[PDB]
Amino acid sequence: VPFRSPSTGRNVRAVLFDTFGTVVDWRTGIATAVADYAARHQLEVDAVAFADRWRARYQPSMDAILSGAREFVTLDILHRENLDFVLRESGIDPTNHDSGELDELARAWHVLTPWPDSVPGLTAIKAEYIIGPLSNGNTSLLLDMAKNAGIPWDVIIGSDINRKYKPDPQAYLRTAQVLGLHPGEVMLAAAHNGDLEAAHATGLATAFILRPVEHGPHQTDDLAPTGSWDISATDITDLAAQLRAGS
Amino acid sequence: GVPFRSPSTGRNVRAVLFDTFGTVVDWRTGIATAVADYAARHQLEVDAVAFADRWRARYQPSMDAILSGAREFVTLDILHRENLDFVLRESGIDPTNHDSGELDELARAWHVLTPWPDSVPGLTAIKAEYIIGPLSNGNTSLLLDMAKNAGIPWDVIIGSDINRKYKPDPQAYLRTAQVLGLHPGEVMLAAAHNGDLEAAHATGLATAFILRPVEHGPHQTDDLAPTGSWDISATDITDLAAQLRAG
Ligand SMILES: [Cl-]
Repeated sequence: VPFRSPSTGRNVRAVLFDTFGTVVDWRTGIATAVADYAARHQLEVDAVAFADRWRARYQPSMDAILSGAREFVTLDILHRENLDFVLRESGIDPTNHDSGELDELARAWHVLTPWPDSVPGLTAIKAEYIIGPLSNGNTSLLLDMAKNAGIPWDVIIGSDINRKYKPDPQAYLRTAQVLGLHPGEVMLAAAHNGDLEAAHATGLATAFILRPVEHGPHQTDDLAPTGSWDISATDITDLAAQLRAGS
Repeated sequence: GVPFRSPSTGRNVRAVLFDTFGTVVDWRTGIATAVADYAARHQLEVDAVAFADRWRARYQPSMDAILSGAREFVTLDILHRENLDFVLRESGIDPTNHDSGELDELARAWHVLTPWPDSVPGLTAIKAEYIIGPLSNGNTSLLLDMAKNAGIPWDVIIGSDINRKYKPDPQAYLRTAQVLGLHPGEVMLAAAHNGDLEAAHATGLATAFILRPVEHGPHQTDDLAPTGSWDISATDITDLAAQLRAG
């Protein structure tokens, strides 16, 4: 018997996931690949900090397109442009380096490791619900990641299918509609209250997944829920159990 | 394991994508049964198989209206509910004296079909080394509904309504490969219909024939063997899986 949302009054039929941070540990993976690049190419970097500088270009690089100032391109292109960007700020010229080797680095985001609860939790949720990402990633990045890591999604509606980024209302609404589901039949699971806010504002069920070290041991934000989401959870294993109790 | 290189495209295959109705699931028995059940619950009389085969007759014609430019694209769901009305009329029934919502339920019977027995295990084995999903005229929500009721283990579902194209419109194939980040030559079309495989060969995709001699029952005339020089000709999806591993 599915979980009926208190906030939205409908029976959940899809639990879709924010992917970076919520499902996979982006930072460990980005720092890793950066450290490997750094050693191989004789650079002198704080790999961890470099990953943090590369992530901090994510929203601004998306902000340009959200506002209409730039025409939609895929997260893979943004990620690549932001890497150049972060190199130069670190005082390294890109074309001093091989372009295809830097694309490879840029696709490190395709190759990310789940949190230890992710695959087991998602495996259990898949038995009772449609699962899939609800993510700024484009379809091919998300799919590469799902295949590499064995993330068992049923469906992949990438941002490049809606031609929209979160938190643009149409990110949520269009996903719900291509899946054949009223917004309120669709729960968004996310480690980020902001994303949950915007999900709620569209009329989606919400679930908060605490992720205290997404950003390292000195993380500041999203350390608890700042909203009355349907579910608050310590991981996706907890999400599955709470989905099963009902409302 | 070492990937299957298409002789026709020369490229290593990375995605094996499937025509679904017929190639993977036995639509005919599925629709026959559902009709017979609606028939009996609303006290009418009909050759439920025949009605099924007429409902199927209205598939390509309902699409050709969109393929020619003569009509604005819509979801196969909408098309199927319209053709239901059509076939009812042909069978002497007037749709206005039935509950709209009950007919909307009958039209979504294409979402509840049974895989051929060889399908789920064959796909499971291919999933372990390749991307798998449909390449089909079904819309996403329909095909997802189907995957969920029957455990068809797709990695990704690019429905016809994502490409806003219907097969064999060469764009249908090309937008699928694109959205997956793959060169057309890296995608294989597995189909039990030679005219779909020909449309996809001519667009540059790799090819697999799967023999389904009873898709239209014992009195099936069509597609009772491979008419092209396809990469793979198979007896079933499990055979396809084995040939893929063979190389
Ligand atoms: Cl995301």
